[PDB]
Formats: sequence, C-alpha cells, structure tokens
Amino acid sequence: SIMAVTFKDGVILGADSRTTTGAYIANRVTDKLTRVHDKIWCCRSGSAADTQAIADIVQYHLELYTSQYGTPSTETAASVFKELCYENKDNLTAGIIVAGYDDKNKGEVYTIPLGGSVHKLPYAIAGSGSTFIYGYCDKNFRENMSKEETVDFIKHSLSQAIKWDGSSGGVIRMVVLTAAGVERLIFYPDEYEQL
Amino acid sequence: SIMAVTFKDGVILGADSRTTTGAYIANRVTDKLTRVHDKIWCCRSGSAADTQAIADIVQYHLELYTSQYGTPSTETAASVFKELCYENKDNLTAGIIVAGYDDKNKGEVYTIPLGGSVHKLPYAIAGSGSTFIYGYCDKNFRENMSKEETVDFIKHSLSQAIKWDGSSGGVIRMVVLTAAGVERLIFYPDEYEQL
Amino acid sequence: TQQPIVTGTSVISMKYDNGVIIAADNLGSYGSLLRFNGVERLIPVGDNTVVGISGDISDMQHIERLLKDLVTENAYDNPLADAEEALEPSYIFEYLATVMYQRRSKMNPLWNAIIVAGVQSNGDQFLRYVNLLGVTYSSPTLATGFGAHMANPLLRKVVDRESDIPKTTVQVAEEAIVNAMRVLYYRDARSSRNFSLAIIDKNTGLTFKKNLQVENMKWDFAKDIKGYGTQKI
Amino acid sequence: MTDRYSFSLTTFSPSGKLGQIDYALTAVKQGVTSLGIKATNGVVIATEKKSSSPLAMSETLSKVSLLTPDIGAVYSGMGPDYRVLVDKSRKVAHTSYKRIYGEYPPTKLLVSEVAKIMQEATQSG
Amino acid sequence: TIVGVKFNNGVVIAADTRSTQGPIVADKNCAKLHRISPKIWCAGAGTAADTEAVTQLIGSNIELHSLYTSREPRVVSALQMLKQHLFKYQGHIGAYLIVAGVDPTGSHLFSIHAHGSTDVGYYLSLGSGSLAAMAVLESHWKQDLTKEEAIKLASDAIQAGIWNDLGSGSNVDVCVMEIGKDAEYLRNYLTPNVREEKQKSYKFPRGTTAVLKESIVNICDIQEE
Amino acid sequence: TMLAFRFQGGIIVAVDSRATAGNWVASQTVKKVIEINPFLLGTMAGGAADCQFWETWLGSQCRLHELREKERISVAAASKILSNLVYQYKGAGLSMGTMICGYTRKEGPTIYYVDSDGTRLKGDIFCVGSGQTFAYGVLDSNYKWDLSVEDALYLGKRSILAAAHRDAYSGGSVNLYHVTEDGWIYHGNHDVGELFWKVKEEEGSFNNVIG
Amino acid sequence: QFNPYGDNGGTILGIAGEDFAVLAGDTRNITDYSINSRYEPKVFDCGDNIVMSANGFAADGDALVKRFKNSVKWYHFDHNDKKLSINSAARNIQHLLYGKRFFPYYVHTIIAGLDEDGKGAVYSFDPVGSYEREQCRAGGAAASLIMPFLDNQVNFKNQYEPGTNGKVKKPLKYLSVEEVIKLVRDSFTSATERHIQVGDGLEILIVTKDGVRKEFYELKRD
Amino acid sequence: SDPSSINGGIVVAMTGKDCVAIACDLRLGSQSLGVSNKFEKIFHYGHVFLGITGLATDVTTLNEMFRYKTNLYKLKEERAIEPETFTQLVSSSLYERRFGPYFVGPVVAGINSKSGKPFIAGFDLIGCIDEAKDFIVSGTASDQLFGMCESLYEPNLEPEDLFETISQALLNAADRDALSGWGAVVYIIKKDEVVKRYLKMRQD
Amino acid sequence: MDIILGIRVQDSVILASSKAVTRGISVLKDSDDKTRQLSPHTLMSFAGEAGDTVQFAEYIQANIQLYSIREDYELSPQAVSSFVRQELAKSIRSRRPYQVNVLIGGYDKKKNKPELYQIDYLGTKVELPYGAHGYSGFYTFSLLDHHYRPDMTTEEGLDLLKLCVQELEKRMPMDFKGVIVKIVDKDGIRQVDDF
Amino acid sequence: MDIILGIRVQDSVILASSKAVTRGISVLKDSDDKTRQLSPHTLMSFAGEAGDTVQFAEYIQANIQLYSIREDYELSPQAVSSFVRQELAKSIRSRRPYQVNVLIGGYDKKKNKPELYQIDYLGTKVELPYGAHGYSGFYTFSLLDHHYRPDMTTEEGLDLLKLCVQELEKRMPMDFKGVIVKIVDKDGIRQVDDF
Ligand SMILES: [Cl-]
Ligand SMILES: [Cl-]
Ligand SMILES: [Mg+2]
Ligand SMILES: [Mg+2]
Ligand SMILES: [Mg+2]
Ligand SMILES: [Mg+2]
Ligand SMILES: [Mg+2]
Ligand SMILES: [Mg+2]
Ligand SMILES: [Mg+2]
Repeated sequence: SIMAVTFKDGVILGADSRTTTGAYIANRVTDKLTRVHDKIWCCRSGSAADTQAIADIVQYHLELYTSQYGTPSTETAASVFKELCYENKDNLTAGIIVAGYDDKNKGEVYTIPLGGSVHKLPYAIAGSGSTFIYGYCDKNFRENMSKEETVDFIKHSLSQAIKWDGSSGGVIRMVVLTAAGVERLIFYPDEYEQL
Repeated sequence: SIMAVTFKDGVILGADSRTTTGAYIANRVTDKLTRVHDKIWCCRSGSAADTQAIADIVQYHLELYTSQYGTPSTETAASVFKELCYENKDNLTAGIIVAGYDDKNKGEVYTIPLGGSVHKLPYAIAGSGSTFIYGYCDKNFRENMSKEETVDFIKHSLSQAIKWDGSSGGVIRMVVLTAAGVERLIFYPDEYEQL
Repeated sequence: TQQPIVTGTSVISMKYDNGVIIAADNLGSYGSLLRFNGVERLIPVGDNTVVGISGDISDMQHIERLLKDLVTENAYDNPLADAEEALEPSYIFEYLATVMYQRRSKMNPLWNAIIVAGVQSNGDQFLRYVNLLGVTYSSPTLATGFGAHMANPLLRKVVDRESDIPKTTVQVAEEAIVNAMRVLYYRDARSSRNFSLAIIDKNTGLTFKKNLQVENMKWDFAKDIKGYGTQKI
Repeated sequence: MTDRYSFSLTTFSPSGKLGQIDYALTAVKQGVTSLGIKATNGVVIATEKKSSSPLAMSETLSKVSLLTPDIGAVYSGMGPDYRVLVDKSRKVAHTSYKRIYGEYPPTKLLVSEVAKIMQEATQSG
Repeated sequence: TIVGVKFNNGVVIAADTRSTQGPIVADKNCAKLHRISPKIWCAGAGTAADTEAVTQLIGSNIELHSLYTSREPRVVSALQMLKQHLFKYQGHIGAYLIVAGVDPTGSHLFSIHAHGSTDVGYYLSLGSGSLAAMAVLESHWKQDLTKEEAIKLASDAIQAGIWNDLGSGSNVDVCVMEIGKDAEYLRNYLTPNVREEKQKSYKFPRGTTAVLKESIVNICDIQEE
Repeated sequence: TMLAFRFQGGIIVAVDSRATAGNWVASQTVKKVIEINPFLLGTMAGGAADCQFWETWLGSQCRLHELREKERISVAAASKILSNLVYQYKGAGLSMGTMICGYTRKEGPTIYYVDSDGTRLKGDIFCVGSGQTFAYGVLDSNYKWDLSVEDALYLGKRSILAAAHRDAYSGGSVNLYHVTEDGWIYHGNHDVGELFWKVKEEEGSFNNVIG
Repeated sequence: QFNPYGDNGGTILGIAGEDFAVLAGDTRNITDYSINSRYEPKVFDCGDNIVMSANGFAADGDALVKRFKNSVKWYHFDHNDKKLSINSAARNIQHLLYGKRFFPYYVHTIIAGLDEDGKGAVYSFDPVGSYEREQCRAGGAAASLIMPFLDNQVNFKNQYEPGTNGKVKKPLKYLSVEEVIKLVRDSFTSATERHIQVGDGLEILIVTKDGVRKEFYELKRD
Repeated sequence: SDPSSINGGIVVAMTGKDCVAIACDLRLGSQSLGVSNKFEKIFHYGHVFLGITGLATDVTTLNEMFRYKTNLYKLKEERAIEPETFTQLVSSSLYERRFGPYFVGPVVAGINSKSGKPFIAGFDLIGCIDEAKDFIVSGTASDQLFGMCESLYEPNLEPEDLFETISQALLNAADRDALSGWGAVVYIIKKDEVVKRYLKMRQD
Repeated sequence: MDIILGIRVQDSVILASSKAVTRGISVLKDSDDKTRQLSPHTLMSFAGEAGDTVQFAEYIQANIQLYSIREDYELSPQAVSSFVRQELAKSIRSRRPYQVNVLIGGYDKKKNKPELYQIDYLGTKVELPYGAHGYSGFYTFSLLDHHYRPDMTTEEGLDLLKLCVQELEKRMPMDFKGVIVKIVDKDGIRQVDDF
Repeated sequence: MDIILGIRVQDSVILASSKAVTRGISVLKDSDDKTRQLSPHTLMSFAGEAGDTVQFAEYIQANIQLYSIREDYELSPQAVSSFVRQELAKSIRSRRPYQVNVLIGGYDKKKNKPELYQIDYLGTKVELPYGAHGYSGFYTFSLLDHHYRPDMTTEEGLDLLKLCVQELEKRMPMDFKGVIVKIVDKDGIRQVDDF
C-alpha cells in the first residue's frame, strides 16, 4: 500500500513495510520510499527487484543530469521513470509513484502504472492494498491541506489498506517534502490500528 | 455493488442496477434486491441465472415452511440459501446477502460468499464493486443508526462503488425492512454522483 | 507482443457539410476499475487536425509525442510552415498508418485504434481510421470499440451515404454526436459521463470543447421495474 | 409400502366372461344419458347436466370437453374417471403425435390412444 | 435482431428474417416470431433449432396447462417454464428469447438468456444486432407510447440491425399484442431488401445437359389384378 | 499426381493439372511441368508457390552455368543445385516434390527425384504427389523396358488418368512429354472429361463406373 | 496473444475479353459482424494499363498494391520509361509475395490488362506468389459462390448442343464487354444475396487499348 | 476428423411450375480416396423424396429409420405421408439426438397430393427447418451450389427447363469440389409421374 | 496395415487377406487367417484394432449360425451385410466402439449371383465389384479400374488378384507375409492352398 | 528403420545396408546404396533422417579426400572415426543437428588389422567386433553374441551375415528390400554383387 499526497507546503509520500513471497512475509520492515534526488522521492510497488533496479538507474540519470544542467524538475524525474517502464514493459512489473518538491512548482505527484503511462495528480494511491481505499481517499481528500491534516489522511488511509490487504502491513513510513527540508516519519501498529 | 445494513428500527438492503456481458451493459435497470418472504429479502451478486434459480427455490421452501410451521426466521432463510450454495458449490457462482426483520430478533444480516459459508454481521458488502469501499464502510459504519443516517451511509457507499467499478452502475435501489412494513427507495445518478 | 493495461474506450466521429466532428470520453480504465477520470484522448495537430485515440494509453502518450515532434520537424527550414507547407490531416494520417503497420509487422504493435479528423487545404473533409493491425478505412461516420456497434448506426441515420454530407449541418451533426455519447454512457461499462468534443470547420476553424457532460438522461422508468419476473412487490 | 398388487384384478371366469368389464358396463348403464349424431357438414354431442345440488354451480362442471381444437368428448358413467381420461387424452395427443408430426392427431388415432389406456386398466396389475 | 417494446395498452415484438451458417445466408425469409399461445409470442436468437424446439415444448405444455386450469395462459408461466428448462441444461441449449404477451394480469415483456436468467423491461433487444437496435431504442423510447409509435420504434430498431449488422438482414416481422384484442401477426411488415432484376436470363436450351439413362419411378402402391 | 519413367526410347513425363485449397478446387489448368531448357524438365508437387518459384530460379542457375562453362548443365548438377538449396531452408516449412528429368551425352536419359526434406534419388521410375499410389498401380503392372514411344506415352497418360479418377485432389487434364537424345517433345493437353470416356470405350476398362 | 492478421471480407472478380479486360470488386469493408465502410475502393489503376486488387486482409492488400505501384515507378526510372508488360508485372508480383513466404501477405491478388499482342489478360495469385494466366477468376470471400457460375457462363462448362445429347460441346464464342459486365453484375448481385460480407457497392475497372475506365453500381446494404 | 466432410457429397432441390426437382452426386469416399460411384443419396417414401448429405453411415441409418417410421404412419393413418408432415417428422427425429447428432444435411422434396402445391425444405444436423420457396442446398459444395442456384434460378420453370437448370447447378458446383462428383442423378417430380435421369459428368 | 482385398467375378467372390500379425517391432505370426465363415455361402474377412477384430467376427458368426439353426435357412449375403452394418452403426456411438473394418463375400443361391460388400467401422456399407480396406485400396483400386470385367472367370480373377498382390509387395513398406485366398461360389467356400 | 549392419572378422570388415527408400506409404526405390567411400581403405555406411544422411556422408567424404590430397597420405580408420565423431558431437548442440547414425568400416594398413566403429547422431563412438544401428541390433546383437569368433574368415563372416539378414526378413515388419554388402580389406573395398 503506497500513496503520495500534495498539500499547501509541499508533498508527503507514504507506504507500508511488508514484502511477501506468497503468504510468507520476507521482510516486515521494508523501506518502499526511496530517494532519486534530494527532494525527489518515489514510492515502489510490484516487483522489488524491478523497482530497485529502475530506481537505481533513475538516481544515476538524475545525478548525471545535476552535474551538467543543475537540479532537475519532478516532471523530468517522472519522464526518466516512464522511459524505463514503457520501453521495457514486457519484462517489468513495476508500479511507481514519483513525488517531489520545487520552489517554483511546489509539490507535484506523478503516478506510473504497469503499462508505462504517466499521470500527474493531486494525490495518488497504488499497490494491491490501494483497491480498498479508493472510496475513502476520494471522499476525504481536499486540496491545500495542512501538514498535520495530510499526515492524518495518509495514516488513516494506509491503516485501512493494511487492515484489509494481506500483502500490506507492518509500520507506516512517511516522507515529508517541503522547502524546510526532508522529514522522515514512522507510525507503529499500536498507533494506527486503533484508529 | 450490493450491501445490507442493520440499524435501530430494522435493516436496509441496497444495490446498484447494472448487469453486464463483458463490457456491454445488458440491463441498466436491474432489480438485485429480491424477496424470499414478506420481510426477508436478499441481495444478489455473481451469476444472474444461478442467483435467480436459487432465490426462486428458497422462496418455494419458505412458502412451504410458512404453510406448515408459520413465519420463518431470517436465520432459517439464510440456512436454506447456504444449503443450496454449499452443496452445489462446484456448479454455482453466487454471492448472496440475506437480510430480514423479526419483531423478536429485529434486523439481521447474513452474508453467503462463494464457498457456501455463512457469516452473521452488523452490515455486509459484496459484489465486484465492494472492494473499493471496504475502507470507507469500515470507517463510517456505526451501530444503532437512524433510518435517515443508514440511507445516507448506503447511498454514499454505493456511490463510490459505482464510481470506481465498471461492472457497477445505474440507479441505487434500496429496500427498508422495519415493523412499519416494507419501503422501496430509488436514487438516480444526478442525485448520488454529486455526493 | 503485449497486452493493453490502461485503456481508452470509444472514439466517434462524422462528416458534415463544412467539416468534421470528433468526440471521446475522458476516462482511463484499468480493467474493470475506472482509474483515471481526467484523460484527454483528442489531440489537436495544428489548427486543422484532431487525432482521436482509443486503446492503450501509454501507447497513446507515445503517439502524442510523435505528433508533437512531427510539428517541430516540419517547421525546420520551412518558411511556409504556418501556410502552404503546413501539416495536413492526410500527411499526419499516412505517417501514423505507416508506423502502425510497421509495428504490427515487427510483432510489437501500438495497441490503439485511431481516427484522424480534419480539413484539408482545399477545404475537403478528411476522416480516416487506422488500428494496431495497420488496417485503414474511411467513411462518412467512423467509430472505435463500442462506438462502432452503437454510435455508427445512429450517425448513419444522419449521413447514410456521401450525398447526405452537404445536407447535414453542424448543429444536426453535433446533436447526433452528443446523443451517441449518451447512449454509450448507458450501455458501455467502460465509459464516463465526462467527455471532450472537437469541431474542425473549413470556415470557423478548430473549436475544441472540454469538460462536457452527458445530460437529459432517462432513468425515471426504473422505479416501476420490480424483480426479474413474478415479483409484484 | 410398495404397490404389491402386481397381478391382474380382471380375470376370465369359467364362462369366459371378464367380470370387471361387465360390471364397469353396468356402472355406465346407471349413468346419465349422453348421445352423438353425425351430419354431412358436422357432428353434435350432447348430455344432461345432472346437478347434484341446486347450490352447486353446474357451469363449473364440464361434461363435454375439448380434447383438441377439432375433437370433443362426452361420457356416461363415473365422472371422476372421465375427468382423468380427458387429462390423459389431451396429453397423449401432444406427446405421441403433435410433438412428433407438428399437427393434431386425426379422430380415429386419438380414439385409438384413449382406447389403449382403457384396455391397459383392464389387464395391468 | 429481435426487439420488444411496451406501449399504452399492450406490447409489440419484432424481428429480422435472416438465417445464417457462418458467413452464408441459409434462409432470406426466416420466421423468428413464434407462438407459445394465442396471445403470448416470443422472438428467438442464437441456435435456431434450440429456440424453435424450446418454444414448441413450452407452448405444448402451456396449452395443456390452460386446459387443465380452464384459464388463459399467463406470460410469467411461460417465462418460468422456459428459464427452469434452460437453467437445467446449463446454457447448452443456446436459446436467447424475448417473450411478450397479454393475459388476465395485463401486458408483459421479458427476455431470457440461455443460462436461465430473466429480465424485465419496457424495451429490450437480443441477437448480434441488439447493440444497433438498442442504440435506437435508447435514443427514441419514451413513456406512454401509443400503439402506432411503438410499432414504428420497434421496426426502426430492427432496421438498424438489418443495415448495420451482417448477421441480420432482409425483412421485418412484427407481432402486436394489445389488451382486450386478438394478437395481430404482421409477417413481412417491411420489405426493404427486394433483389433487383437480373441483367440476363440463364434459362438453358432443352438438351444442353448430357444424359446416360432415363427411367420411370414407381411411387404408387402395388396395383390390383 | 506426376510420374516419370525411363525406357528404350528415352523418358516419359506425365502430370495432372489440378490445384486445391482444402476441398476447394482452385484450378484445373495449372502447369506442373517446367521447361528449364531444351533438354531439361522439372515436375512440381506440393506447395504451388514453392515449386514454381524455386524451379524457375533453378532455370536461371542452369542458364548461368552454360554461360560460365560454355556447356549445358547435367541432370545430376541441376538436380543437386535445387536439393542443396531446399536443404538450406530445411525446417522452415517448404513443401516440394520435384523430378528433374533430362538427357545429356555423358549421362544419357536421367531422372532425379528431389524433395524438400533434402532427399535426392536417381532412378528409372518415379510417381509423386497425393495420387502417386494410384499411378504406381497402373504403371508398375504394365511397365516394360521395351515399350514403344507410342505405348509408353499411353501408359504414362493412362497412369495419370487412373490417379485423377480415384484421387480427389488430382485431375483436370494430362500434360505429356517425351524426352530423347534431341530434347523434349510436348504431346498435348488431354482433358480428363473427354479422355476418361474415350479410354473406357476403347480399352473396355473402368467398369466400376456407370456409363 | 497478438494476432497480426485480420479479415476485411470483400470479393473480387476478373474477366478477360478478346481485346479488353475487367477487374471488379465490391466496396464494402468489414470486421467480424460490423461494417467499417460502405465505400472503400479495392481495385486500383497501377499505371501502364494495369489494374490490380489484393483481397483479404486490407492492411496487407494496401501494402502490396502500394509496393507494386512503386515497382512500376522504378521500372520506368531504371529502364528508360519502358512500358511494363502484364506478364512482366505478374512475375514481379510473384517475387513481392514470395519475398514474404515466411510471414505472408494474407491476400488473394488479381491483376488485369492487355498482353503484348493486345488481347485481354487476367492473372491470379495465391498468397505466397504462385501465379497463372486465366480467362476468368473470382477471389475473396464469395469466390466459392461465383467461380462455378463463371465456369458455366464464361467457359460453357457442362454445356452441350441440343439434339446431339452430350456428343457435341457448346462452342467457345467470345464475349463482348457489354455481355461480360452483365455477368459481373449478376455475379455480385447473387453473391450479395447469400454472403453477408458482400454488398453496399460494386466498382468495375475496364481496361482497353484506349485506357482505364470505371463503372459503379449500387448493391444491397443489408 | 470433421464427420460432415469425410465421405463427401451434395444434394440440391428446386421448385418449378407444378413440379419439383431434387438431385445428388454419386460419390462416396474416405477423404482423398474414391470408393464408390454408385452411392445414391436420394430416397423416397411414397411420393415424398428425401436427399441426405454428410456422414454416409448416418445417411444409410436415417433412410432406414424414416422408412421404418413412414411405413408405420401409413398403416395407422391409412394414407401416405405428405411433405409438410414428413418435414416435421425429420426435424423431430433429429432434435431428439440434440447432444449426439447425426452428421447429416437432409433435404425434403415433394408435392402435396391434396393441394398440388410444390414443397421443398432443408435442415441443419440437429433439426432446424429451412423452408424455402426457390431452392435448397446441402453438402460439401453447398457454397458452390448457393452461388449457382442464386444466379441460374428463376421462378415458375417448366419440368423440362427446370431439369437443365438444376443439372447445371449441380454439375458446375461439383466440379469445383474435390469431394463431390463421380456421377449424378436428377429426379423430376410431377403430381402423378416421376422421371429419374443419370447425368454424364467428368469422372475426376 | 492388415491388407484385405475382395473381387467379385462372373460366378464367384474371391477374398484375399494378409497372413502377418505384427505387434510392435516383431512379426509374431506369418500364417494368420483373417476371416470367418458366417454361413456355407457367406465369408467375412476383417481388419482393424487388435482383439476387436476377432471378437467382432466371432460375435457376428455366432449370431448368423444361431439364425440358421432357428429358421433352418441360410440368410442372403445382402441380409447378412445389413445385419453386420447395423451392429457397426450401433457400435460407433457406444462407450468403446468396435474398431473393425470388414469385407463380406457371398454367393446368393436364390439369385445365382456372387456379391461383395465393403463395410467400415462407422457402419458405411457399399456393394462393389471389387473392394479393399486400409492403404491397400490406394494401390489396388486404380489397378483394378484398368484390368477388371464383370464377365471374368474365377481363374482370370485369381490372375488379376496376383497382379494386385505383386504390386503391394513391390510398393508397400510392410512385409505382410503374403495372403490367404478363399473363393466363394455356388458350391460353397474353399481355400486356394498355393498362392 | 534403415537397417545398417557391420561385422569385423580376422582380416576384413563387412558392411551390410538395406536397399529400400520409403517415403511415407510408398517404397520409392529398392536399390539404394547407403554408403560412401571416404578413402581407399575406409567405408562409411549411414542411416537417419531423410536428406541429412547423404548431406552428412558427402560432407565427411569431401573432408577426408581433401586431407588425402593435402598430405598425400591415407588417414587411419581410428583417425577418420574420431574426426566423424567430433563433427557429430559439434552438431548435436547446433541450431539444427545432423540426425545421422553411421558405421565406419576400415582396414588399417599400418597395423594390418580390420576395424569397425559405431557412431550415433549424438557423437557416441565405440569400437566393436560387430555393430548395428536402429532396431536391427535388437535382433542381430544377440544372434552374433552366439555365432561370432575373432578368427573367422571373410566367407564365414558372409554366412554369418546371411543368418542376420534372414532373421531380419523373418521378424521385422518393414520390407527393407534386401541389403547391399561390401567388404573392406587390405586390397581395398569391393561389393558382393550376389546376396
Ligand atoms: Cl524492497
Ligand atoms: Cl438479475
Ligand atoms: Mg503491489
Ligand atoms: Mg460505474
Ligand atoms: Mg479426382
Ligand atoms: Mg449482403
Ligand atoms: Mg470433384
Ligand atoms: Mg467404406
Ligand atoms: Mg552408439
């Protein structure tokens, strides 16, 4: 269960921490929120191998971009992801959400499903557990939320996704992207289950 | 998208009106809320043929029950459904929700998924579109709601299920079961889409 | 060889006396899930062509880029890029049709069904279809997917043959298109209420209408329908 | 339980008489009069509606019955036996003929089928 | 292409007349409108032998039922008997029907799927041309239709199928079932597909074909004397 | 059906004319004999296109040979060019049956059977195609080395007729050839619709038929 | 799995006269049970007094025709504007088709024109290049309906002269252009009645020493 | 593999003016191999004619079956069966084997002895009736027969003209089919006389 | 391929049947008689699947012998062939069909005519002047099309049969180990011991 | 099954190879020589898939003849057999392998000894006193196990070979149309014209 939400001061990424092999939980403290640039991060879903290999390549492309042309846009990062996912669609199983913060463009979110298409959105949800919260998220999302409101929205949303999806679970990791910097958050079962 | 919800005065059944053959909508004004007894109704999902044949047989069994032993319980109706669904599980594709009103037991809801198992619940959701509202329904359901609150809960819930599920759509039909009698309700797209 | 993931449904179109109309809903489906609700599937090329695309959206976005790049490339060393040597609907179509047939011949198709609608330099109406197989055909009315089965019959009642085109006005044609889009919303399980419509007239040019909705729907008769046969209550 | 009467209840007596058939004919003799007349362009069948009580609605009891659109029947004797014969006669006209040939049977063949049913009740167990 | 349309004081059904084996037209004037009882008619799509046989069987049993009960047959009885029969055979009897009629209860209109599902409606369509027909019905249907408006709508819906669907063609059959009246079966209500005159006659000169033997065939019975 | 046999007066080559696509008779007038050069013949069986294309290609290669070497190609070398070619395409799906019949001074009259499986056989008698068995039956039972050019021509013609009758995928007409020291000689197209009845009457055979 | 082939239906017909030739084809284009176009030309003027049609899978038919037209263009460039004879065109088309022997053009191809002696000529191809000159040939969906009719009414097959009783055949008198067009129109009218993929319109291309002429006729639209 | 095209064969029937005609080829084979050239596919029960194409064992079996049923019909009804009634008997009999069908394509032809009206009909292998006014076709060359009949046929033909039309329809259709031919028979039927002619055709 | 041939001449029927019995890679026997006498003037040869052939032949033989005793009368070859055909036609729609092809050669004492019937395992009966089952016909039919007459003597029929066997021995790939020849005429059935 | 046999006696090697060429249902030829002379004192017989057999044999023949010219020297049978084995061992892992089995019979002029090598299509080489390929060995190996000696003469070897062929003609189902026999000794290679 992964999601990215834009708000007044920027954007927040959120994810669970479960990795499975059938019904066995191979890793219960996985970090699905990964960094491709200082203030451009992604949420990973699907194959762990595919999404890692892709994110590693993108990080390489944006590092080389930065050396030559300066800080890349979030749109530029989404395009590099897309190019990899689209051209290698036959051999990949990767559902990625790209989220970043500019000073000019502020918080932006791009989702990249299986085919390799790109969709810019106010917020995005993905992963097997996202199916159970389409209704909740659509009813409860608002534009220009506060940081505290947005954290609560992600926390409640992923809480339900974890509750119903067997492939989702563990802790709720979150990454906050603003002009202030990069803040990492974590929320444990005892906190979010009782919501 | 089908659901049944118990509340203070009794129980309410709710459903969409779409019937499909692949992506073609064979019937856009289907009645999925069907009567097996005066105050025992069911919600049908899965195969239209299977669920009709089953509901027809159950109605026959409860009519014959009534002639000999008087008004049957909602639990008794659920058992007859179960017996058919369980013993013919290899040849059936029927997901049924049974809901009824007694004066003694008041409003009761029983859900009967594919295998033929029975589960008594405060409220139940089923059908392909139910997947998208597990989160919303869990967060918004309360026990001992009023009639007006329960109607709003079903209306909002099925509204989202219809919004996301292609196999769900049309009008929202509802059936209210109380001591007062049996009330049929209907809600059209222009009303529920703007929610 | 692949399978389509995020898909777009019907694209419908027809000729009228002074031009062509084309329309398509704003939905991007993910199987039975109506996932993206703000997708533009009509893509203008210049002020004389509109390409309507159905099928795989990722391949649609690829084609969208090819056309954008086509405009850029045509402008190179071309002082008459906004005049005599501007891109025509016939040029844009043949380019796409070449690509589609080449891709199917490599067994790696662009999983789409395309309709190029526009008006030529001499004022002639252009309307032609091409799909993932490289199959091409033209007709006074053209539609993809479900539109082929439900819209064409309705649009062919207005323009049944070539001689009916000069007799058909833009108001009558737009009325028919909008009605057809309602019918598809009634009967296509992968359609949306929201859609976009484009008119390319030889006099008034390109009119691109966004955020249209299906209205004047009939549902009231549903209340009278009870059960599936014998149920009186 | 089981129907353990698998033997004939109608048998030949020393004189060569089939008693139960003779006695059945005696029951027919007691029954109300009915008749039939054949004309060049038609046939008529008639009988008396012997009402068992004036409170009884004699319209509800039909002694003359349609078997097919072109065949009718009337009786004398035991009414209940007639009623079930009409039911069987109507059905056999469909199963053994109409569902095969797509048309209603001719009079003589339907009669033959009814006759067969009545013969079997004279020999079966 | 078969349709059913309800109106003020009754119901009307209609059908095309094309019968096909793959891409070949076997019959150019097939009769798809069947009679279950005098005032209950059905239109069938799918496997032709199945729709005919299932229609005759239930029609036979309905007649016997009507005689047993001394009552005019009801549409719900035919509906129930059909769906239970079809359900039993799990879709292997490929009969897709539109059943309509009038009875002491009123006017009725139903559809039946081969697996045994039934649907109720004011307007219905089945067959390969159902989409072309339904597009017309969804565009022009309204509440409180007259008899004349409903026949027009029904035949227009069939025409949509004839012209736009390759599985449908030739003529338009109609049957009108109004309350308190005899049902009127309108065979070849429309004939918009008459073959044009041929350019040439292919009548041969007598003796053109080569023959080896001739003989009289004895069709008569064995003779007297 | 196509046959080719060696005898005293050279070689007889006889073929039918039918072409089918399933049960559909596509043509009754096809040429299954290719005149490669004045002394070389090629027969065709199996894939129509495969046979046509590669046997006309063969003629181009045989012509190039006599340009470079200033001499007519032998039947052995001509047959082997074709067999080596189809062997390269083995497994790809070619379907060909071919008899390369001809005469040269050093070889004499020669027949080679060439197959899309890569088989290349030299021999005195060959019958190939869906009707080979029917032709073999007549040809084998009446064959002698010392037939007259007239009797041999008839036997080959009669053997095709036999096969055209019984084999559903053979028929149309019979094309005859005779190959000698001085090259090949066409001996006409013989429609089966007329030849059958003629043979029946004159020969007194085909009593299975009502005539 | 992706299927690179399709079936666009249609039917075509070529008849050769004594000093002319015709190539006819219906204008309907279909997929499955739907109509794509009621008027989509299928027979083309390829230059040098040659007409051509490639019936079956339209995408392959369009590609082939497009390539042959291109072949004619380059034949002029490379051989001093020499006219491409019908027999030379046929052989060129064999090589175009067989060049894709292992991924075929899924079409039945027919060309018509005049031979080098001025007589009418029709050439027929299978999908992989086998060709043959013929006096008469139908191709496509309704070819099985039409060819037997042409064997009977063009080559007078199974027809004899009355009085002789099977001894003497019907003589093979040549047919005029007016007599041929009647057979073409009747062929397509008959095929339209019994084949669902045939209809809408009929377009005939007639080839003479004077050039290429067109005639169009309506067909039933059901 | 496909039972309907193992043995091969064709049947065609036509109406004329106060007459009907029914014709068949004579071939019986095992795929490519021709076995018999005397296998007639037309039978008659009184004045009703029945042609059957398809799997030869079923053709033989059905003839024996309808001979059986028509003989009993006659004994009970005391009259010969009519074409309209026989047509329904064929349909009934075939549909009772709905899920294990006879692989055949029957064709009924005859004249009603009472009304004098000419009658033809065709069926699919499971019973569906095709009651046509003009003509009926059946067999491996049914496509070919449809094309010939639809172009050559014209209504109200006289017996001696109808013979030529149906004979040419059969002959030219059979010559474009590998599994049909090897002889042919044509029945010309009038209210009280029936002529049977064997046609001379190419034997390949 | 179990070569069985038959030829009907002026006054007799001649049946020839191969002697080899090959099971897999080995020829187990080279003197097998693939025929049974059904009645004094009726002989049936057979070929097909192992076991079924003999089982079927002996079953038919028993039935005809039973008929002969009951009626004190010999059935005509036509009558016997029709009985055999019906058994095979019945068999083809059974649980496990008889996989047997047969030739029935008989002399009708009433009509004073020889008769040859060819029946395959489907129940396909044809009366012929000469017949064969399996691959033998592919060689012999066309050969007999050329050399046969209706007025041939028995000796000419045997010479004609030698011509068939020579062709089969030349062109067929299996060694069928020669044939056993039997003649059926007015005097009954006899075996040609030298062939 | 293309019968090829080989026997090594005191002073020679004898190869026997069937004459039949059967393609499908017909024996196209009955005088085919399934062998090639590689060098004056080395002979190779072969059997396998159509086309491949001759193509392979002639390819090997050409290579050995090339070696002979280059060095003006005849390779030993052992050397030739090793070359052949390597070509087949190379072939088995190719795109399309040679489907050919061979026997190599040679007389080593240096050691004055006859030598017989059996090599299958996989490249499996064995030196043997007697050998066979395909189904022939199933009959002949055990027969030769009983009748063979190392000190046998060429005439005794031929009588022993006649015994093999007689057994094959008795028990094998195909008519292989006899064999061509060739002897390889100190004087070279010669064919036994009467066998
Ligand atoms: Cl990971
Ligand atoms: Cl339902
Ligand atoms: Mg996932
Ligand atoms: Mg929806
Ligand atoms: Mg033949
Ligand atoms: Mg048509
Ligand atoms: Mg034929
Ligand atoms: Mg047989
Ligand atoms: Mg080895």
